[PDB]
Amino acid sequence: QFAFVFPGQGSQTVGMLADMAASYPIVEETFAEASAALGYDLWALTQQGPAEELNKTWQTQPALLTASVALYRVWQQQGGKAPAMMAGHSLGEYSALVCAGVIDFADAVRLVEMRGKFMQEAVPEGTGAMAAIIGLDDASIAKACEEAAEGQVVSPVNFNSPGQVVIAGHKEAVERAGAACKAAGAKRALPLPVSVPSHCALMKPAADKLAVELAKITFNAPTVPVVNNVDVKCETNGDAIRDALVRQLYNPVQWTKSVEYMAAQGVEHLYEVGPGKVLTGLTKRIVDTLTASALNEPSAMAAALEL
Ligand SMILES: CC(C)(COP(=O)(O)OP(=O)(O)OC[C@H]1O[C@@H](n2cnc3c(N)ncnc32)[C@@H](O)[C@H]1OP(=O)(O)O)[C@@H](O)C(=O)NCCC(=O)NCCS
Repeated sequence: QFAFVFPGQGSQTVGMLADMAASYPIVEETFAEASAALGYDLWALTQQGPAEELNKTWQTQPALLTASVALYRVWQQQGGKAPAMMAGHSLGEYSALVCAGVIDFADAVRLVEMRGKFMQEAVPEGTGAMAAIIGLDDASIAKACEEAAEGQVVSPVNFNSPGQVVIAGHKEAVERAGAACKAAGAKRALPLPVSVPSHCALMKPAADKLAVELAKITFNAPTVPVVNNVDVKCETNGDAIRDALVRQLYNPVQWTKSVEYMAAQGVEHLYEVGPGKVLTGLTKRIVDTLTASALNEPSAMAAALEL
C-alpha cells in the first residue's frame, strides 16, 4: 500500500524539522547521536546555518540523512507500521538503507560525510554544473547532451519525472546542452545552484574512493525492500547493495522508473520522510493516481499515523 521515500540534496533548509523537534524529543536525541560521530553540532548546523554552510555537500548529506532517520524513528516510536517499499533520491538511498536496517546509523553518518568529501574533491568548484530541463522527452535530452559534449562531459543525471530531467558535467557543456534542449522544444533550462555534478562520469574517481570506505562498513540484509537508484532493482546482497552505492555515484538516478516500479509494485501512496516536499511534488507527474505527502510536520505525522 504505502512506501517511504527519501530526499537528498536540494531539500535542506535552515530551520528544517524545528516543529517536529518541539513535539518529539527523539529528533534531537538523533542529531546528538550523529553530532557525536561528526564531531560537531549538526542540529545547531541545521537550525542556525548559515545556508552557505549547510549547503556544502559533505554537511548536507549528513544533515539530511539525520533528518530522515529522525522522522523515521518518530514513525516507529508512535507505532507506525513499516512501509511496503522504500526509495531514496540520491543521498536518500542511504537513508532508506539505514531505516531498512542495512547500514547502522553512525556508519552511515560518517559515510555520507566522506562521500561529500570525495565528491567535492573530484571536481573543483566552478568547474562543473547541473541544470534542470523542464519539458523535453528523455531522448531529445540524451541527444542534446551528446552533441553539446564537444569533448567535455555532460549528460542527464536525474530522471525525476517526465518533463523533469537534471543534467550535469563540465560547466560549459551543460551550457551548450541546456541551450540545445531549448532549441529542441524545452520549456526551461533552469541553472541549478550546485557545485557538484553528481551522477555523471565526472564522479567516477570519487566512487572508486567510495568503494574503499563501503568495503569497511558492515552491510546487513534489508528488512524492507529498497529500490535502488541505479538499477531500479531491489538488491539483498549487501555486496550488491554496496556495488550499487558505488555506481550511483557516476550513473543517472532513475527516479521516474523507480516510482513507476513501486506503483507497478502495488504501492498506492508515498510518504516523504524528510524535510521539504520535493519527492512529493514529483509523484503525480509520474503516476497521477498515486498520492504523496510529506511526513515532516506533526499534524501531518499525527494525521498519517491515524490511518
Ligand atoms: C526544481 C524543483 C524545485 C521543481 O519543483 P516545483 O517547483 O514544485 O515545480 P512547479 O513549479 O510546482 O511546477 C510548475 C512549473 O514547473 C514546470 N514543470 C515542473 N515539472 C514539469 C514536468 N514534469 N513537465 C513539464 N513542465 C514541468 C512547469 O510546469 C512550470 O509551470 P509554470 O511555468 O506555470 O510555473 C524540483 O523538481 C527539485 O527540487 N528538483 C531537484 C532534483 C535534484 O536533482 N536535486 C539535487 C540537488 S539540486
